[PDB]
Amino acid sequence: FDPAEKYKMDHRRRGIALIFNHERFFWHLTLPERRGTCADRDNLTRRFSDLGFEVKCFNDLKAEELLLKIHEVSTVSHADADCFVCVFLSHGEGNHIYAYDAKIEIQTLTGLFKGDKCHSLVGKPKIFIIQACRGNQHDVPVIPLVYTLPAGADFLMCYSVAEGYYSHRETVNGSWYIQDLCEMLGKYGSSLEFTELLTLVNRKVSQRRVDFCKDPSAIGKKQVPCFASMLTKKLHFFPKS
Amino acid sequence: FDPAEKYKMDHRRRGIALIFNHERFFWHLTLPERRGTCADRDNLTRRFSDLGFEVKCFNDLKAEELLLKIHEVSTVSHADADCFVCVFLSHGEGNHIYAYDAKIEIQTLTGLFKGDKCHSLVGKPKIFIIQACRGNQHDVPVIPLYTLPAGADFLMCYSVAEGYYSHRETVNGSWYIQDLCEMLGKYGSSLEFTELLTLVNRKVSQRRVDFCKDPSAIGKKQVPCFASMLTKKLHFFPK
Amino acid sequence: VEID
Amino acid sequence: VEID
Ligand SMILES: [Mg+2]
Repeated sequence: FDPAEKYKMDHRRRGIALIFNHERFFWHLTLPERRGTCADRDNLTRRFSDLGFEVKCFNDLKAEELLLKIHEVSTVSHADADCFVCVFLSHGEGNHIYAYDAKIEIQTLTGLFKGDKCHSLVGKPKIFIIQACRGNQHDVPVIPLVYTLPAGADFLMCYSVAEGYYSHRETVNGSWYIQDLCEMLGKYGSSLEFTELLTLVNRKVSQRRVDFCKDPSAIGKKQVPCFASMLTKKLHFFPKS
Repeated sequence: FDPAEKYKMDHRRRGIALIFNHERFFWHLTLPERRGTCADRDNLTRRFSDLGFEVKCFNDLKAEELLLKIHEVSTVSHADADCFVCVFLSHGEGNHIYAYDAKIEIQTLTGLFKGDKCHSLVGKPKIFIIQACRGNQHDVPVIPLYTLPAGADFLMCYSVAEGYYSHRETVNGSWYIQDLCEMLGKYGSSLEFTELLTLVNRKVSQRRVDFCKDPSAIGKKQVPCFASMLTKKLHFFPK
Repeated sequence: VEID
Repeated sequence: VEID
């Protein structure tokens, strides 16, 4: 048993990174526009491309369209890929995100990549990154003082914020979380173990605060991200040969 | 910005580790006894004691009693502690675990330790470990081809991913606690804690239901899942 | 082996 | 800063 064991990332391709970018919504949902989400989209495209990913992006897909795209990707062979990345940039609440016209439960999307549903990703990291609100709590600032495999294994769920909370987005620079994630990917993405990198992102985002707000009660509010690992090995994105 | 920053673990005390150990349940909940759970309790007690924790166990508490005890602990000062650990060994489903007589939502327990509610743990790891089922799915085997947020610095360590059954051997204890304890014994005092939990993920993922009265359940599986809101590297070097 |  |  080797504590240092890493996923094998020596396939022909790094893999696909999908980005679902949601800026506007069907009017009946009365959801505010997400100005600045395009900065996130571009930032992620740059940083994930630099790590070898084939980045694909889609703007404001309706739920039916999004579900179709996601099904298609879970159906193609990932046999010659190291891993799979899927990013959602949208509104959300509870355990769901919004497509243009309706909410989708996040489990509906991840389920399509479980081992029995997607054989060609078995044993490979399946990474989901979600920038979206997760409820209506606004975090407050405080100060100190050989074997078979489970079909559920090797997922990494990376959320911009802990369960139940608002997540923050700058209208020009993009979201707090995606900015900090991309900064870390840019500097450390090709060397640092990815959960270590996500931990640095937790620290970066935790340092931010709402500096100005039309609602004075929101001034100084906070956000801590949260990632869930079902990974079984160390994960790196060393430059591919 | 230091990419290698570690939590300060040089306080007078490591901290408290609570273990809520549930073997039997009020008859009307129609829950089976959990043989092997006191083995988990003793195993954890040994490993966490070895890492410097002050371990306190409570057995088959009713919900009211459990809530009282957790509130009590969240109220006492942890100023001179490195961190706090809280373990639940029980049945569960959805987002709850069972006390003797009733379910408790996990968020009810963790909320008491958020930064605004427990000032003396602000900036310190708050580690929850939950051995319990989380739904009615039985995983199948496959083969390969600055201020701080009040929500920060939690680490939620689940024996299994969301929605799934978790497994317990009637003599040796649960898969997850056995493997967690084995890894604590070997690596607890040296490796980064999330790195160690990842090893646990691999260990548990290697296990399978080798024998079962229900033939359909033979070979079924389990992957654990940990959620980190940690902001630094976490080590338990000898104090 | 039992189910939790 | 806006809320998501
Ligand atoms: Mg302030």
